Amino acid sequence: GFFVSDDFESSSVSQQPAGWDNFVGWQSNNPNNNSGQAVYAVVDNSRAYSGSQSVHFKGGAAPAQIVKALPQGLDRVYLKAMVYMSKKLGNEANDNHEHIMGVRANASGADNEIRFGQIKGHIGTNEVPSDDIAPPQSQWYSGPEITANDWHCVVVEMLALAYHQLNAYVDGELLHSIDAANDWNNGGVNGNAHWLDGKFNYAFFGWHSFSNNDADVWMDDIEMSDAPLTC
Amino acid sequence: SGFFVSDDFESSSVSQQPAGWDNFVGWQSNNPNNNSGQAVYAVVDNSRAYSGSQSVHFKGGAAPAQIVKALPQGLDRVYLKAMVYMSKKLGNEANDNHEHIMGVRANASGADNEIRFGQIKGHIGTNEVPSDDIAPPQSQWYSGPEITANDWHCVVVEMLAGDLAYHQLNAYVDGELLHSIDAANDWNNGGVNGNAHWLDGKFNYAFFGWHSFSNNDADVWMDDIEMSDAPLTC
Amino acid sequence: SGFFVSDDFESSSVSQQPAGWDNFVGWQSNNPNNNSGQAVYAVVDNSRAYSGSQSVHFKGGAAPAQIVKALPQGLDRVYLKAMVYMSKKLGNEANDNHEHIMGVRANASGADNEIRFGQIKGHIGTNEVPSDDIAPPQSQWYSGPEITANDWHCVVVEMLAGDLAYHQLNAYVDGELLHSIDAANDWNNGGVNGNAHWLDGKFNYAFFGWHSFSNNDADVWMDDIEMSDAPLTC
Ligand SMILES: [Ca+2]
Ligand SMILES: [Ca+2]
Ligand SMILES: [Ca+2]
Repeated sequence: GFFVSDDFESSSVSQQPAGWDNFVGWQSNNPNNNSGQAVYAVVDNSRAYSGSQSVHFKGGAAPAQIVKALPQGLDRVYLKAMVYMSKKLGNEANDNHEHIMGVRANASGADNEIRFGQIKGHIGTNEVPSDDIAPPQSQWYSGPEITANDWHCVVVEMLALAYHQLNAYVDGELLHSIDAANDWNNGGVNGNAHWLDGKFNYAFFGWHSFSNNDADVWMDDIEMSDAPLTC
Repeated sequence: SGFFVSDDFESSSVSQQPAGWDNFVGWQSNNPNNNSGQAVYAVVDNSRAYSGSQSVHFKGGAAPAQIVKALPQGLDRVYLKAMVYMSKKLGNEANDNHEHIMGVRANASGADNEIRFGQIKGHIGTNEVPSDDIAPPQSQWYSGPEITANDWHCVVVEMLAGDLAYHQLNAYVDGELLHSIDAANDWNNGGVNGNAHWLDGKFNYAFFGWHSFSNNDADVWMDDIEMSDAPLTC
Repeated sequence: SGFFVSDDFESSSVSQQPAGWDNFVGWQSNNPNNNSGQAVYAVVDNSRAYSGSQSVHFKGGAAPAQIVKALPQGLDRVYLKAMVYMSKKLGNEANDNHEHIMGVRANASGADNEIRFGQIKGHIGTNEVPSDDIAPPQSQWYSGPEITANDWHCVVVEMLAGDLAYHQLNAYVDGELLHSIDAANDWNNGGVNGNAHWLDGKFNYAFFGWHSFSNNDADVWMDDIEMSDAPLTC
């Protein structure tokens, strides 16, 4: 059923992209989301993958994200974006966690969500409110890199099944998967095998760091769907 | 049940209609003039192949070029599989009407009662006649994944009737699910006129080749064609 | 008094045959040439795992890639368990002859005296050799449940001999019973040439890996393998 795409060609430069809500500076639908602020998510022609327009996120400790509501009753979600980042993800000393993409239950907070990006310097996933992280600690501060300053196609597949799954592809290669309790470091989201329940109300993209890293991220050619996407 | 048939085209004599198949060529069932001296045709070729030295080559367009085989009676499902090499892409194409490489029909005599898999409106997808419904819906037209031109692709179409409340179609290309039907709202124009059991009566013939309703001429080669009432995979 | 062994493959060196296992690779018992440079092999791998960092990877096909462990003498019953990740499915598939992931054999030297669990004629099931009986019966071929490809599945096979009038096999995947033998008529040809005690002599070795008699090459990973004369858990 469900499909949405956005190449950002329809939006006006310097504005919040048409059709999207925001999570900017810790506020849902921050009235003050513009490029004159220090944190923002706006259409740019500064750079793009398709056409002349992409979205530009400037954020850090404070999140800069666009948000879209998802229809009720989804059994799976695929999120796909072309992504260009001022810093790399993965194989990174002294990272706590940082994320570019995810799904959340309630628009008003960042406290109940699945966050895809890196955890402990490996590509991976943080679930809140449990604050579990995957993969487990044997793998931290290593593994594959999403390089800075090049366009990457990122696909996250989330399937909700006896154990809910997540798979994250970059440039076609599978860099991260969750398929059992033991893929979480701290036991598996406090014992919940159906850990994506309640999570599929919103999809979000942009940048949020809990490692105090300020970043510019551009994204383009976003898709979400309840059927497989690929690059 | 247990139905399975395979053809690698290795046994057939070059430049002839593959042995064992009927045709639908130039709008005629078992056209008697199916060779390379016509404008549309379906013949064994040794110039390109996936398996061995031989494939079937289809040249057609607005006029269909197709090989056809009857099915057993009483099938609850059909799987069709082919290695496919196309002179033009399917999918993500401006201003397409619809074009198909593969499908099933009720009556060999015409092309007016069938399920056609290929693209509709420039998205990989499915056309049912005579309702003329198409899927997916308009919000996805002229976009989505491609079956690229000028490369070998494994194509699998799965059509499930049986005891399903809603009949299903799934099309895999090179392992990846590119197109699915599982509810009335997968159709653009309602839902094959309200028929949840939309594959009923359709499983009499299976056909392969090329037929465009966008007036696009094409060369398709196919090889390692398979048909079955149990799953096929690449 | 009982018997329990498990292997999570965490102790073993990557690219080596797992520590403490024998092999049956390329139709040779304890093939000295078992590494990732050969076309067929069974080795510890770190690119994929269920538990920890390590699992065992089999690459094989027509030629078997298996790890083998002796079982103690005197057993009345055997449970095998593996976490299994396959590059192709088992069950519900057109045109299969038979393929197996798991089993027990009477002697290490050969593949000719054994119980083979996997699929038979495209249903999940069991082949006994040398009788070549297969279960379930023909009624059920090319259908039924699947072990899907490209996911981790817990496979438990229970084989009960002992004082049963008719020896039994039960195969669970992810908790669901997918295959059962408890009478002569569960076999297509009436039960291993009239032998009600068809596991007799079979419990000398357990093996795990891949072997196809349908000419399908595959990559399998397995992990958390257990054997026991008592029930096993997922
Ligand atoms: Ca764009
Ligand atoms: Ca051929
Ligand atoms: Ca392990």
